[PDB]
Order: sequence, then structure tokens, then C-alpha cells
Amino acid sequence: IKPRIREILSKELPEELVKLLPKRWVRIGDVLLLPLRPELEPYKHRIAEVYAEVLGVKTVLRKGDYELLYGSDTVTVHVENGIKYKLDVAKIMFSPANVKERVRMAKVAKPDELVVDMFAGIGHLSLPIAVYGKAKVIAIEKDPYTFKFLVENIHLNKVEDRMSAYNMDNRDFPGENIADRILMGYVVRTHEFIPKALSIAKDGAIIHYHNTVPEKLMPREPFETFKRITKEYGYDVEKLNELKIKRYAPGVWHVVLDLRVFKS
Ligand SMILES: C[S@@+](CC[C@H](N)C(=O)[O-])C[C@H]1O[C@@H](n2cnc3c(N)ncnc32)[C@H](O)[C@@H]1O
Repeated sequence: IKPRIREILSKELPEELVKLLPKRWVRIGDVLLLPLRPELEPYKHRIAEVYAEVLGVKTVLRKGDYELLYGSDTVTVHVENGIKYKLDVAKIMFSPANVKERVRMAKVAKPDELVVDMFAGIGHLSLPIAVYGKAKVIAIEKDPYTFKFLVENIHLNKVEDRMSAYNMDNRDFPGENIADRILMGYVVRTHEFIPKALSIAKDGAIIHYHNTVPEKLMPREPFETFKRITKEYGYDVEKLNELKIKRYAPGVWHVVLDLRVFKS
């Protein structure tokens, strides 16, 4: 099934098009991300329709952010490694192509830490910490829509007590020298937030610093740049680890560096 899909669609599609039907897909809650060959375009909707029924999802988006192929409701709750993540699959990014990192995050924190998530999303990286590590968490999310989900996801996981949330730009965050650990899960020229990061950090704090660097420049970057910017503040940093992740071309990785900073 396949089989079931092939039995239904073979009735409406010439055998040549049937052969090209989608063989994989991504499922997030009850929404389906479905990739489609160009020759199947004319039949977009009907194919998404049968896939929807045999796979048991309410909505199908094109994988290819996303084009609605069948259904209407893109909000769903996705469960991963014991975590509940409500989201609007069409408006908010969330790839299991990153699940390892979300798993990793479940381990790294100690119950005592204050953790600040500078780019919270719906709780991508911070929920694992609040739930498994048990530290406290201040989660910052700029987008008001995304924010609703983050707030909700906090209840859904029963951590409203130890996790708080602010709908502002991380640069306006009043805090200073509070953070034992900072999450910088963002990849658009994130070096630009290093200064607010260092401000929010305590001396010795750990920073999970995500960025997108060309492999032309590895393994020098993105650490050199993190290093030099830190110099502008007379602080130092030690590189504790550098994981590769969604190595997503053309030619550019997505890495996360674990770094400890010292406020002199
Ligand atoms: C949701 S994470 C993406 C994680 C990744 N796509 C994944 O699958 O795990 C990026 C978030 O940072 C937020 N953001 C961007 N700039 C921000 C800022 N200056 N202050 C606070 N949040 C910001 C965006 O609203 C977005 O929700």
C-alpha cells in the first residue's frame, strides 16, 4: 500500500504515469508532505486525495513554504521523542531532517541551569530541555503567530511552571548575565546575534550556536568568525564540539557548534 494506492489510481491513470507515483513522503502529525513528478501535475489533486485516504492524514501539502494539494487544515500536533509539538505545518518550518539535534538537546542540560532560547519557534529545541533536562527556560519568539503555538506547546507538555515565553525580538530582551546555556537555533547570518548572545550569557555559559557555512571554508568557519566577534568584547570562547546537520547544498552546511564563553 502502495498496493491499495496502485489499485485505486491504476483505474484512472495510464500505466506509464502510475509507475511514477510518489514512493516516499514525510508525515508531520496528520499532515503529509508529498513530493510529485512534473508529469503528474495534471492529476495533482486526485493523487493527493488517495494518498490522504490510504495513509490516514487530513491534509496533503506538496513537498517541493508549501502548496496545498488536498484538504484545508494545516494545524496538527506532532509527537517526537515524547514531545508534543503543535504547529501550522504550512507556515512554520519543522523538519525531522533535524530530529537528531532535538534528541541531543534532551540530554545536554542539568536541572539547575537557566536556559535562554533566542529563537524559540514552537519550542523546537527548548521543549526537550524543559521536559528531559528539567532546567528552567526563557523562550523568545519574534513572530506572534508562531508564538501562539510556543505558548500552547508549553501547556501541552506540562512545563508551564519552569518554562516562560516572550513575544519580542531577542535583541530587546532585558536580561543580562542570566544564562547558563543559550540556544541559537537560527541559520540566517546568526553571527549578527552573537553580541546579544554574549550579553545574555553568564561567564562560563554554554552556547549552542547554529549557522550555515559553505564547506569551502570548513573547518575554519563558522568558528573563526564567532571567535573574532567575541574578541570585539574582550571575551574568550572554547569550542567544545562541532556537529554537522542538514548539510543542504548548493555547497553549504548547517552546523551546530557547542561553545563555552568566558567574560574575560
Ligand atoms: C522555528 S526556528 C527553525 C528551526 C528548524 N527549522 C527546525 O526544523 O528545527 C527559527 C525561528 O526564529 C524566530 N526568529 C527569527 N528572528 C528572531 C528574533 N530576532 N528574535 C526572536 N525570534 C526570532 C523565527 O520567528 C522562527 O520562528
